[PDB]
Amino acid sequence: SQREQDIQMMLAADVHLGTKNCDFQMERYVYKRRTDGIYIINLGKTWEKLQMAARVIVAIENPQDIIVQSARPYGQRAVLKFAQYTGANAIAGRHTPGTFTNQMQTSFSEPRLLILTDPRTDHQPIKESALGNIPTIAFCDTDSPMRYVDIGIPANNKGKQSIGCLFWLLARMVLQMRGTILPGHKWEIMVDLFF
Amino acid sequence: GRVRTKTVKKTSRQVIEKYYSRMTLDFHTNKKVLEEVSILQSKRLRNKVAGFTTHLMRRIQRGPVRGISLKLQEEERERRMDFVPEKSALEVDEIRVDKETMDMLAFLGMADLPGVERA
Amino acid sequence: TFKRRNGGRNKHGRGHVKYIRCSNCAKCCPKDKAIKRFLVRNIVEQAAVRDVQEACVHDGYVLPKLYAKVHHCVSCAIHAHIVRVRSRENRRNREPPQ
Amino acid sequence: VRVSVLNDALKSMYNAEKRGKRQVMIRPSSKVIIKFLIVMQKHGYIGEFEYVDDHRSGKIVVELNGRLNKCGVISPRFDVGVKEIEGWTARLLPSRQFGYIVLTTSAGIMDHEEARRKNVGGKVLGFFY
Amino acid sequence: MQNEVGDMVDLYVPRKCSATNRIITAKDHASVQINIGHVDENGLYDGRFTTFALSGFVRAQGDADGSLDRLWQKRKAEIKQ
Amino acid sequence: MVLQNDIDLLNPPAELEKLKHKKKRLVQSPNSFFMDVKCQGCFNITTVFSHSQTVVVCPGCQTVLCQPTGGKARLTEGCSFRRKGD
RNA sequence: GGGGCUCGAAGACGAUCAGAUACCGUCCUAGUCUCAACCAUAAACGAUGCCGACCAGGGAUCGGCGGAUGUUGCAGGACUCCGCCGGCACCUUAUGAGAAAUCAAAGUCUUUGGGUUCCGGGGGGAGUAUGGUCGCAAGGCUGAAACUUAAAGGAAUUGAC
Ligand SMILES: [K+]
Ligand SMILES: [Mg+2]
Ligand SMILES: [Mg+2]
Ligand SMILES: [Mg+2]
Ligand SMILES: [Mg+2]
Ligand SMILES: [Mg+2]
Ligand SMILES: [Mg+2]
Repeated sequence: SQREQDIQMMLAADVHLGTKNCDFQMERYVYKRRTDGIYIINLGKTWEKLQMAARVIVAIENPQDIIVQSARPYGQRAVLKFAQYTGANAIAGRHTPGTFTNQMQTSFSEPRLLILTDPRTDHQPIKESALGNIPTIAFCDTDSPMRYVDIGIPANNKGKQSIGCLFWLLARMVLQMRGTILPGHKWEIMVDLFF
Repeated sequence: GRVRTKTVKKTSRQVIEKYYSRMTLDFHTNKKVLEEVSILQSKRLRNKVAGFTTHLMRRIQRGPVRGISLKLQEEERERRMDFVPEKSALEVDEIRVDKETMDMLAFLGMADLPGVERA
Repeated sequence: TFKRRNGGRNKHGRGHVKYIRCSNCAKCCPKDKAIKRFLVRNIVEQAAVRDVQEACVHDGYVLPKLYAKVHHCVSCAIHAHIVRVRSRENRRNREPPQ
Repeated sequence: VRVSVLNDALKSMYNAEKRGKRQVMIRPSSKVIIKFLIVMQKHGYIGEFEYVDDHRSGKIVVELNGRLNKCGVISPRFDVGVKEIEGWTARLLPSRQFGYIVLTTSAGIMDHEEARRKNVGGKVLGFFY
Repeated sequence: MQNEVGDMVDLYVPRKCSATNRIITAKDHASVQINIGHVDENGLYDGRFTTFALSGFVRAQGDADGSLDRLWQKRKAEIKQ
Repeated sequence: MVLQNDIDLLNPPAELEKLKHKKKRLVQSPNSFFMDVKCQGCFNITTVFSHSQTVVVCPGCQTVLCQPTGGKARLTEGCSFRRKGD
């Protein structure tokens, strides 16, 4: 939709809050810091960063080899959907090592794209995707390494509202780009927020 | 000692996974069902399996465990899709904006958003 | 083979540091190298405090503390279980226990 | 102390090039540095570069295009005639197909192929390929 | 590269990273390739895309995201957005 | 802040060089200035250096203006400060 | 020359021990302290010469300075936040190096060249012989050869203890 609605929604979802510090990356994404030390990461850049991520992910027309991963047990609900709204697969919680490199493993599945809730939590799939030419997209926050993730959306991954609202917004614009959502409104009222 | 071999643990888990419909709480009913729903050679191995299954029914009658699956709450689906309120949890008015975020909305954003607040 | 980055002591930016004497064997050890502890204890322990409470003339007498900074050489500290031998990866862990 | 500003310039440029930087800063500047950079740019190994006047010694901001593998000075500036160029080519260069040696001949600062063209010799400044 | 006839002599021509221009080795398993699709004025994916390649070095550095973002901002100008 | 790959060394931001060391700026510039200190009374035209080192006086009562310190000269509370520039 | 508390090479005695000129006890001499002169060595160690440039991030700390800030039984001082220069260090990670331990320098090295001083050439003989030279002496600086030998050594690995 219009950027104003999404911006005000992530303002409602408190996606602009940062942490006490930042790494030497993401200063291209922060706006400044509050007197308490928190960061106010500029949602404006986040909007078209996730928009370009959406442009990236509707480009392969075979959504089967798109695993969404979430090691933290707080955004599992959001990753549970976004896998039947689109055709992507989604592994939640535990990621057995070898699923991207061990071709004798029962869960061997090499993707064309990886979507990750937070580079800090599930770093193991990042390091394993480094051995298979797997492009990676993650919702990095401040204090999150850029070590191998290739497209990083500057959002919050520690909030009930941030995750969920952000995932739904991404999926909404992806379906819009695919053409299924002809100009209209939301039919996916917030369900991914934690119980 | 009284710890259970991986074979009896596994077979108890499988029989509960595929035959939770009729199997009951009493040990003797569990063994008289096991003797025909599966082929166990040693009678005392069958007794161990039946007692273990009874113990896990005691475990599960209070809540779900990490072992079994199918009908994936314990017996019936549709647990969380029903948690959809008639109004979204995300409000749009007077939405949690502070001084530095006000300075942001003075930046590229629109300072006259519907949810702007002086907090 | 260098077991430790700091050499087992805490010297940087200086050349000399006066020694102390181990409280058990009276062996001269550099002040920064010696294992130093600060122990603070009641003069009388729990089995004794009960019997000294009523024996005290007035109830307003708070029981006195005692404070002692003790220094141990490496040999005495290891033999007295003040500091144990740790694994190679846990050696770098400088976090105090609890 | 700073005994050869050309070495500092070339080393900083090479270090920035290895790290994938798109711009590099060189301080202090000098005419010989400018001539070396001009030769490198003419042969198509770097791009734009601008000299900034700080009223004392000047700086250079150079734009990299990723085409430069190595570049470095030779110290001390040995004297080479026209007949010795081949030998130095066999030492400082990967292969006879490409690469360049920079000479400060009395006709100016040039590469070794141009020196052979003009049949002139001189001292060796550095090399780049 | 080029023979005196004027024909190819090497087996293949490699890819080079779109950020640092250094080439991509046949055994570079951290090197990736992203196709960014384009949309129409309404916002419909039209089936054409712009292709970028990133070598393992730039990825392992952690500058892959910044380099790709800069490349996209620069490239979208010619082909609109 | 990936690295200088996003910024331009030729045209760096105009505020980041307000904080770097004076020698380390793109072009070296002084951090000081000259100010015409105005006393409470008349004789308000005296010009003093910001990082002054001598205890200047005034023709009227010698009206001690500034004390030299490790940095900017300590102007008195009674003396008003305004700056002159190029 | 003075001083001479304590401690304590040498020495004596007790104890242990197959033996104990040692470890354990006690008494102690030179010494330990100081003044005027000599010596010139240490695991004198960061086992890492000095000067210069560049190349990742982070927080803490010491000295100085610039700015903001709002409290002190009191402009300034104490405290909080940001930044710059200089220093002692520390943490994470190589895309670097290395035989490795490990190192943000021990990196920018067969894609080898910024300047300069000292210094090594398998292990012993040996820092020995002799000469020279400084010192009251103990000793210091410089410093071989005959002969002998196939290993000596560094880092890490698995066992055994
Ligand atoms: K110690
Ligand atoms: Mg040892
Ligand atoms: Mg010092
Ligand atoms: Mg010393
Ligand atoms: Mg010596
Ligand atoms: Mg300070
Ligand atoms: Mg030898």
